[PDB]
Amino acid sequence: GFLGIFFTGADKNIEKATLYKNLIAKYQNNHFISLIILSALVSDSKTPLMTQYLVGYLDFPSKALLANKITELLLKELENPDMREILGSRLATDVIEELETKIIRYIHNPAGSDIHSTLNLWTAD
Amino acid sequence: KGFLGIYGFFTGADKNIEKATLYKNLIAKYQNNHFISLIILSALVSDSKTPLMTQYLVGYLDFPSKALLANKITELLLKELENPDMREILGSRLATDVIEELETKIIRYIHNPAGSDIHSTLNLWTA
Amino acid sequence: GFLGIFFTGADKNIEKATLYKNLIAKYQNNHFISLIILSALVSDSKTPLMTQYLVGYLDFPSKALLANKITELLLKELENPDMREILGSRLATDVIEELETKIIRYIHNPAGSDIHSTLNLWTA
Amino acid sequence: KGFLGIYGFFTGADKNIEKATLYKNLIAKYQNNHFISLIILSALVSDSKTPLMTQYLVGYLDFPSKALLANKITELLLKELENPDMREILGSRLATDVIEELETKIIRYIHNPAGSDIHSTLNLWTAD
Ligand SMILES: [Mg+2]
Ligand SMILES: [Mg+2]
Ligand SMILES: [Mg+2]
Ligand SMILES: [Mg+2]
Ligand code: NA
Ligand code: NA
Ligand code: NA
Ligand SMILES: [Zn+2]
Ligand SMILES: [Zn+2]
Ligand SMILES: [Zn+2]
Ligand SMILES: [Zn+2]
Repeated sequence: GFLGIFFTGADKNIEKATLYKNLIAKYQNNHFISLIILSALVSDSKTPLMTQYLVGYLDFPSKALLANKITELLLKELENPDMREILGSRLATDVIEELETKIIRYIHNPAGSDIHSTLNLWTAD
Repeated sequence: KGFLGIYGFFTGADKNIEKATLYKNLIAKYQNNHFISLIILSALVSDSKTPLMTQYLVGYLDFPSKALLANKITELLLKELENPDMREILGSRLATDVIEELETKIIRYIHNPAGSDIHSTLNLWTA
Repeated sequence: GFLGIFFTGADKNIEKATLYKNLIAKYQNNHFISLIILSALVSDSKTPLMTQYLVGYLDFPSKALLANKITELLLKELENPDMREILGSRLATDVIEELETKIIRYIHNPAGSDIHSTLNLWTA
Repeated sequence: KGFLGIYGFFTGADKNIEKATLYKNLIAKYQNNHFISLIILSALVSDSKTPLMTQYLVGYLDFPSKALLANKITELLLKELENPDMREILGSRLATDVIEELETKIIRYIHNPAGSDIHSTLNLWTAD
């Protein structure tokens, strides 16, 4: 299991590493939001060393193969255990890309987004 | 429970046959190559002009949705591309951009086959 | 007449004209990124009215001749010292065709398809 | 440092001798028609199987790259085709699709000369 699910604290970068770490901590027990945050981190162009660490740590040959597996888990999360109720009219591809983009824009511009109001919409408890 | 078979039979039905013709002719043309044939499938799925053919493939390949199917094809493409088989042909570029370029070049070819010669582009990948 | 660097939106109701305009205003400092947005706008088929206005406004006999000039300026901009430093052996024809495709993703679906972080890579 | 002043003296760089022979025979026949001369030059440059002859042409014509050479040929192609003296033979078709089909018809002939009569295709642009 190349994913098999954490904490890096490894030569990390500026504010952005702290903002990501705090987001991961609050939604650590949420598995859909965790992958969404990870996917935004991997897609984040301003986290190259953290991404390369995760690609190596998870035994993946490259970033694109890691990003592909995360998107895959994301779609299988949205395959109606619960959030088909929350999916509704929207397709899973735009919702994923909507959530990831909102996180990256929050990491880049934290003063401009209430990412908690966006993320806890997908909390089941 | 094999989701991706390499030998199979594509549907024969009402698929807006003019563009369905272009796809089937290129798949048959490059059925020799494993990577190139995989690229043609990707362009077909991403193409919004073929909602009948993909939904058949989505159902035929036991995938719950079109997204989960294109994700598997993209995964297989990166494996043959990023992991070295055609990596000697892959140069300074990233395996993502070359696929999204071949996918785009095919879709634009299917949409206007007289404005783009797709054959010589796909011939660039030997074997 | 020939191209050189007055364009205020369009006549009809399309909101995608607004997305193009704000990307243009933000990246006005960079010469290369503006042409990329222009070539992508012209290549965009959801913007036929704005494109036809630019064809006549820049006095070009056709759309193909207009897109041909922008591609020419793009390839030469990538030949300039600073941009050719960002080059890094990547093929000019493809990086332009990729950048074109990727902003049209943000044009059709701005809710996703992170765009600023993408072309912030081409800043300095 | 001029750009695309038509003139002969082309080298036919090195290997791919048969394809170079097919290209020269076409270039030699239609050398008095400017439009077809650039259509053949377009297909030659675009041809993935003439990399040595193209790189010479790029360097010889003092162009920074192959893509910048192909762009200049396309410009003169559309310039000559649409406006001055080919709107007549062009008629109602679109110039871009006409260039690429002629481009593709030449390349398809060069790769397999037995399956195409490129003379009949290219002769529709003589006798203005
Ligand atoms: Mg990243
Ligand atoms: Mg489709
Ligand atoms: Mg347009
Ligand atoms: Mg060539
Ligand atoms: Na924080
Ligand atoms: Na937080
Ligand atoms: Na601030
Ligand atoms: Zn980092
Ligand atoms: Zn269909
Ligand atoms: Zn418009
Ligand atoms: Zn050669």
